[PDB]
Amino acid sequence: SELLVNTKSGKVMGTRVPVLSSHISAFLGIPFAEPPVGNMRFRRPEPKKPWSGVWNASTYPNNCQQYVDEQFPGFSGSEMWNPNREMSEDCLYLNIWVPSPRPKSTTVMVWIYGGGFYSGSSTLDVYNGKYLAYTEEVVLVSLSYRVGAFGFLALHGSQEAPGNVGLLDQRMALQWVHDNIQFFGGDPKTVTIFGESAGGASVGMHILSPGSRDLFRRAILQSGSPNCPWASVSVAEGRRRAVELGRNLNCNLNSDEELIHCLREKKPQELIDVEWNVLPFDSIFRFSFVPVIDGEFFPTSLESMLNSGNFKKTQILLGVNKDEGSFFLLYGAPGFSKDSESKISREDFMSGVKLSVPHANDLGLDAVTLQYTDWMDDNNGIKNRDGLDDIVGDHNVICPLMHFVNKYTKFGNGTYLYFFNHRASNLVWPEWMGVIHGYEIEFVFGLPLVKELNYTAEEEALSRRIMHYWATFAKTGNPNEPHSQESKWPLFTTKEQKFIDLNTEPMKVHQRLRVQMCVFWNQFLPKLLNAT
Amino acid sequence: SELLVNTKSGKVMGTRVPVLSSHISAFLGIPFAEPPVGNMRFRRPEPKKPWSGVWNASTYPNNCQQYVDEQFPGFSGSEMWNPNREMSEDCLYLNIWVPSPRPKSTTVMVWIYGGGFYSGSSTLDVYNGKYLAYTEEVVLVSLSYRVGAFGFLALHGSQEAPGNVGLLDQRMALQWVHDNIQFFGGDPKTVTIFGESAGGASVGMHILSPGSRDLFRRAILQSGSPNCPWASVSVAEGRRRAVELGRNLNCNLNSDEELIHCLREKKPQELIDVEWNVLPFDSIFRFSFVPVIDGEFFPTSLESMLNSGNFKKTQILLGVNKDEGSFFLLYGAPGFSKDSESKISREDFMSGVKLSVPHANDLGLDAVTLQYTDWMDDNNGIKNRDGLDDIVGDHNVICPLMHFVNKYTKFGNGTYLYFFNHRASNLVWPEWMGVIHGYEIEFVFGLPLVKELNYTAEEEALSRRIMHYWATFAKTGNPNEPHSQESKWPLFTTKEQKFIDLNTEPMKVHQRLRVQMCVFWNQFLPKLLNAT
Ligand SMILES: *[C@@H]1O[C@H](CO)[C@@H](O)[C@H](O)[C@H]1NC(C)=O
Ligand SMILES: *[C@@H]1O[C@H](CO)[C@@H](O)[C@H](O)[C@H]1NC(C)=O
Ligand SMILES: *[C@@H]1O[C@H](CO)[C@@H](O)[C@H](O)[C@H]1NC(C)=O
Ligand SMILES: *[C@@H]1O[C@H](CO)[C@@H](O)[C@H](O)[C@H]1NC(C)=O
Ligand SMILES: *[P@](=O)(OCC)N(C)C
Ligand SMILES: *[P@](=O)(OCC)N(C)C
Repeated sequence: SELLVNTKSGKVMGTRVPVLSSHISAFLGIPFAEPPVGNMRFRRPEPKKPWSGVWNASTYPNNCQQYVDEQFPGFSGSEMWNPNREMSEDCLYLNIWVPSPRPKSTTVMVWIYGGGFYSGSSTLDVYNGKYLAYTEEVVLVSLSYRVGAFGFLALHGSQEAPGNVGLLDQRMALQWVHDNIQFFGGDPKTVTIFGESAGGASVGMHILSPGSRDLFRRAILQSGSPNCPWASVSVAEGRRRAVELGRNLNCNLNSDEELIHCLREKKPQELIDVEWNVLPFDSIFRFSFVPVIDGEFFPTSLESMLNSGNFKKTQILLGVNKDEGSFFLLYGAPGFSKDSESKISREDFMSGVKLSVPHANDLGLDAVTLQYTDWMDDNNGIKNRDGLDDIVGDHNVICPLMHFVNKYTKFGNGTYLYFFNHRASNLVWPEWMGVIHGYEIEFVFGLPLVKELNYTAEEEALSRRIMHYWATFAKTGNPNEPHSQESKWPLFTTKEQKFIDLNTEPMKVHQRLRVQMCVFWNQFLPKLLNAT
Repeated sequence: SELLVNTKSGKVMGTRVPVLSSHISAFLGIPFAEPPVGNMRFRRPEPKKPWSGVWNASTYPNNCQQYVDEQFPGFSGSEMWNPNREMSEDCLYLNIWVPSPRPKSTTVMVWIYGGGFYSGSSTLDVYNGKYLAYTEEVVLVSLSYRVGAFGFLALHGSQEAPGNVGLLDQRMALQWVHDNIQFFGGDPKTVTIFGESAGGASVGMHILSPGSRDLFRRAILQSGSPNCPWASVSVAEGRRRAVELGRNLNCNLNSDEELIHCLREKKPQELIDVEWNVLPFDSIFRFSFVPVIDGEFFPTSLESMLNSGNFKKTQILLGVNKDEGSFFLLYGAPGFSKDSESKISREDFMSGVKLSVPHANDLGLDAVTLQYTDWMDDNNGIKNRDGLDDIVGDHNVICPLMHFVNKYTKFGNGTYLYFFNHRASNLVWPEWMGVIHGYEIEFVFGLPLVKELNYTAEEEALSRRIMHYWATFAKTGNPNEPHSQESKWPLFTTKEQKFIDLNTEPMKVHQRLRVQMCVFWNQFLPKLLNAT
């Protein structure tokens, strides 16, 4: 039967799922690791012991233990990102959508969810791989990985809680895909990893980490890159947060062994309840437990790896959304609310600047403020609002990515860059938030093709164009069809810095994505803070 | 006779001069001080001893000893600013144009020439007061003052060369006008001083200096303000330059008395020949011998005087030209030449940035470069040229003036601000230099009314409008006619920061003259240099 697949770990039985008047196969909740529970909490993942009998792969697995957004109870705009299955520490599972009839050896895409390394689920409605797998004839995998303290508590030098284990979870899923996807009709040597936000940064981190490079062919990064200021901490800072966590739970702090032991007796929600108290600054766009630059997973600093070409050399496709900042300003910054226009006073602008660049001294904040203020009109609340939006997105997403782009391209084999600036017509978040980060995912996963979801015709066209770009790139390393028309997505190069925008209008090519602001963020402001 | 005036210093006989098909009286080369020659070189001026008989005031006096521009021999664009009379240390004279028949008690305007405190002449063709005096029925005075080492060699604590004596020359001329202008039909209590460039800065310095305030009613400043970075040095820096000068002339440097004595035995041209070797930095827009903040003429620093309201409170009218920077880039910066378009490479841009901000460290130069570079297009030689033009003008003229404007207005009785951006149709300097500083003077002195000078009709209109603004302001403290139409030059205020532009188009009102760049120059860059 087409729903039964013998893998090196044992047999699995999937389920036929309907999709757009046809059907395909889905194998849901396949374990790729031992449950990281009990004395294995905080440990590196172990491979799943093989099983006899048939593993029932017909339903979604649990989601990992995580903070749950209750800012807007009942609001679909926020609820659509919360876990939709029971949370559990037993959560290391993957899901596979397979064209029907089963391919013999086709392109494979593996999805890595975002969520600030503190949240995320493989089972969200908007991550349903059936439309992509069916439309583009790819084998679609989504993995899972521990988040929060469970994934990234870092007590460096200890083997019980070394850090980065959520990243090692991702790699174990990629190892399982490498070893077994051939039995689902996938080509293990044509695997594209792709992810958004912290998943985009995760993708970039596997490009860098030597122990991950050989497990995939090429990479797509959306709204995230490994060098983002929120995506890693030093070994000393990871240590400090781990101790501060045990201090919040009245733990014995006399040794790593005492500390880790206390944290493993706590119920998961006790860890989640205090996770946010360990941050060093009053800040936005910063998360407690994130990857650590440990000298093992990352051999040296990200910047010297980027400078020296110490990373996988392949093709990449990556890009950003227009309004990366609005979500985190909405949730953490004074003056912004969901039900108003969020016109920002000059005082609230300055508070926002302080929260957005928490490591800066006063001279640095003056520089950021000068850079983003229209001094002909400094009390325009629209401009103050949009100015803060740009500050948060430039600093945390766009300019880190553009730095990564420019360093990668010197050594890589092909870079394609996009700027997604279409705002979906059925968006429930207020207009002032614009093209909100994560809201290209639904176009990538093909949701506008489902008519009951009330997208425009042009949005359906845009989704089909994006899905065909991502899948053609996965298959060939180039998002363009060889011998079709449609104006070509140009290669990003060191001299042109060409990119396209993605929206419902006929595509245009531009150059030097936000170069003016990113010279400020990537070159000037670091030198200023270094001097003061 | 109308050409004979008995003054408190003795009788003077002037000359009838023709002007635009009529005539007026001119009294040229009236001495207001003893010749500052011999052992009086570098000394404070002494008042002119009265004379018997009639002083022949029918011809222009000598000009003061000064550096003479030979960069473009024969070129009228430069030659029109050089001395047109014999140079001599015997040069403290003034000139008066008087309407005919002689007024009984009319508005008085006193002109102070610019020239970087190192040059200038009261007798230039473009300073001919007959058109203004005749057209606006004012009594027009132009004074003179020592420049160069002769005017500003500063050995503080010495009474033989205390500094600022060129400024004291100006004040002695103003004292003479105060005491005697009534006999020429002038109203001594309605005197307006006005000057361009270093003369504008001179005007501002008399506003500040307590010993000058009572000698005039109101003030006009063109393209200069007392706080300009080139317009003053500290007492220690003035001392260092004075010693460096004597060192260039093999002077005994064991004491102030030995040093001053050696400098007084040198012929004037020996001083001029080495004057430029004493500058501390490789720089543009900096001059060797300039006013010194001495604790007497200026009681404390200019900035604390401005902050505390320690200055004359009256009405002022002031403004700038659009392209303040081009002259000094032409003369001192690599890549600029008179006969080409002066498209600037990125290397020459950076050299220019270094010359323009000589006191800055590398972080500061990076800030200036970032601020003025279009990073979408950083190899456009037009933009690099115009960018450097703006750097030089913003830093040296516009943003100092705007700082002065904003500090003065908090305490003054009326501020009018202008932006002169008409380029004269008969300008011989190349197009890339734009609206060059000093080239509003000819409109102020009414030269477009002389038909043989080949101005357009509209330029003649513009000159008449400007002359009527300056003279109405001098008479009343407001450049607008009470009960005429013509859209009104608005008052500059702390909240609007309204100004007008002056050109041949129907005037427009704007707000916040170059506020974005001047927040950089006046607030950010000082705090950055202070921190590094
Ligand atoms: C697989 O598990 C689901 C979970 O309830 C169950 O409903 C389904 O019948 C199972 N299928 C089997 C055991 O074949
Ligand atoms: C990709 O690699 C091949 C061979 O390694 C090379 O011929 C080709 O030019 C590369 N493409 C780019 C864009 O570097
Ligand atoms: C005034 O001086 C000039 C200078 O040469 C002379 O030509 C003129 O005749 C003199 N007028 C007198 C002395 O009345
Ligand atoms: C000028 O001064 C007078 C009285 O000193 C005052 O009534 C008037 O308002 C002042 N004008 C301005 C613009 O300050
Ligand atoms: P991403 O993972 O999405 C926010 C939850 N972010 C850039 C951290
Ligand atoms: P100004 O006096 O004119 C240049 C000779 N300048 C701003 C110093």
